Parts: sequence; C-alpha cells; structure tokens
Amino acid sequence: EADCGLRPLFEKKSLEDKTERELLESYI
Amino acid sequence: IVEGSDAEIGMSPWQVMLFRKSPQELLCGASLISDRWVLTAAHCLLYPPWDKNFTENDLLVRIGKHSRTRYERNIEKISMLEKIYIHPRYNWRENLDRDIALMKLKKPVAFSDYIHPVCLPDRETAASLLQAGYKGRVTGWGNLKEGQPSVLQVVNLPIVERPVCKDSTRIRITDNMFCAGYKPDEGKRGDACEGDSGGPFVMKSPFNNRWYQMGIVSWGEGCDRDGKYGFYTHVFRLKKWIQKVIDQFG
Amino acid sequence: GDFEEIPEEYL
Ligand SMILES: N=C(N)c1ccc(CNC(=O)[C@@H]2CCCN2C(=O)CCc2ccccc2)cc1
Ligand code: NA
Ligand code: NA
Repeated sequence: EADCGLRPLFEKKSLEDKTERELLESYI
Repeated sequence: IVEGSDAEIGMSPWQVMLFRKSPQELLCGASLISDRWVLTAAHCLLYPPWDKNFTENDLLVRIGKHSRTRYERNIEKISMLEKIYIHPRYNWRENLDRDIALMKLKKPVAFSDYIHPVCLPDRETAASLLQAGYKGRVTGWGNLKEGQPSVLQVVNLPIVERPVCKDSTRIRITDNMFCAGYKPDEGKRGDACEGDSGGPFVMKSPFNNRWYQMGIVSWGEGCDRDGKYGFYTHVFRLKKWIQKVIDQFG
Repeated sequence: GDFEEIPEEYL
C-alpha cells in the first residue's frame, strides 16, 4: 500500500531494530 | 539461515510462511506485498526434477509469525490460496532463471503490528541500492546449517560483484539473478539455506527509510560454504511481469 | 510434525 515498507513496531514509532544501522553504514 | 540471529518481534512483518496442509510442515518462505498478494520462489511450488508441483489447495499461507512450529494464536493469520502464478519463462530445466511466482489469497489479510507489506523497488531504487558491498537482510525459518530454529532468523549480507559471483560456480548465471554473502577473506559469514527458499532479501532505503524487497531466496551450493555465495532472484528485473499479473488477474 | 496443530477450520 501507500504505507508499504514502514514497520508498525519500528519506523511507525521511530524505533530502530538492532542491526539496521549495519545496512546504512554500507550504503556508501 | 546460517550464522544469523533471532529476529526481533515485528522486525519482518512481511515475512510469510508457506505451509503444507498434509503432512503439516514448513514448505518455503515468501513475502506479503499487499493485502492479497504473496511473492515467493517458483521452485517452491514447481520443480519437476524432484516431482514437486503444488496446487492451490495443497497449501496454506501463514502471516505474522515469529515461532516456527507454534500456532501463534491471536497473532498470526492463516490464508487460503485462490490462485498461483508462475513465471512462464521460469527455467527449472537448467538454472532457475526467473525463479519467481505470485500467489493470490482467497480473502485479504488484516494488517497489524505483526503483519505489513514490503515495497517493491522502482528502477531508481534498484539502481541506487543494488551495488556491490551494500548490504541487504535475509530472513527465514530454514536450517541453521547444512537443526531448525525456534523462531524467525535474520542475517545481513553484502551484495557481491557479478564477476566474483560468476567465478564461484559452474552454473550459468543470469541478469535476473544476483548473489550475496561474505568473501572468505571478510571474516564474517552467514547465508540462507534449505527452508529459507522464497523468502525476501530486503534493503532499507536511506532516501525514504522504507524497506524494499530486492531479491528472493533462490539457490546456492551447500549453505555458508567458503567461496560460495547465495543467489537471489532479481525482483526489479521481473517487475513488469509482477505488475502484469496483478493488473490482469487483480 | 514438530508443528503445533492449526485450527481445523484452515484445513
Ligand atoms: N545457500 C543458499 N543461499 C541456498 C541454498 C539452497 C536454497 C534452496 N534452493 C534450491 O535447493 C534449488 C532448487 C533447485 C536446486 N537448488 C539448488 O540450489 C541446487 C543448485 C542448483 C541451482 C540451480 C539449478 C539446479 C541446481 C536456497 C538458498
Ligand atoms: Na563460472
Ligand atoms: Na560463503
């Protein structure tokens, strides 16, 4: 939907999961 | 998944379990891409060399799960397949080229804290994110090595340069596939395995902070073997087929 | 198998 890819328990609440920062750091 | 870790609750609410009715058992992974559509690997449903050819009524879709074996009362939803759609040029005879399939559900699933669809990329997201070295995430209830886990497993893996992918196998690799995994030199390891089939490879866009499914778990020789990589169906490359199907049979 | 029974209704 228009809401695809936004997780209710993380992005919707502005919480990050324990390893998503590993992905971001690789997006150089 | 080999060398991964327990998922957090609600970390992959697009994660779907393909479950056989009799005998009751995990079949494959899969993913929720709308309230009525599930994406998975063609090989999960059709693979004549192993006499595999499931029909709609042999299967159930289990959504919102965390536990592998438990029936997660008041959390998971279990849905009936209306119709299966396999890529007409899915190459099961040779190399699993175009290893993709869609499943239409009988009725729409209710979104929740634990149930939510993932996005499919557009060309610019694919172009920006599918670069050697960038990491994606793979999840699944498959084997822990070449036991079974108690709950959903997760592992982050780097996309690998196509020539390195090519030089790792005798199989003929195609533009509809990409490979991912650590090189033997990059001390860390991890991989998808039997049972993870059909599950999503996802990346979180740094541009809109949405998760996109870039790949589907397709194949690999052994699991987590040094100098071998996991291979994934290139979702963006097959997206025209995905839209067509959804547009036509709604 | 090692799988908990799902409600009959789904089967
Ligand atoms: N290490 C991984 N990442 C991994 C390993 C296994 C799987 C499950 N996929 C499968 O087992 C697929 C089904 C057809 C044969 N197969 C294989 O992976 C065996 C290798 C092969 C690839 C392509 C055509 C023929 C043979 C999925 C992922
Ligand atoms: Na080769
Ligand atoms: Na490897």
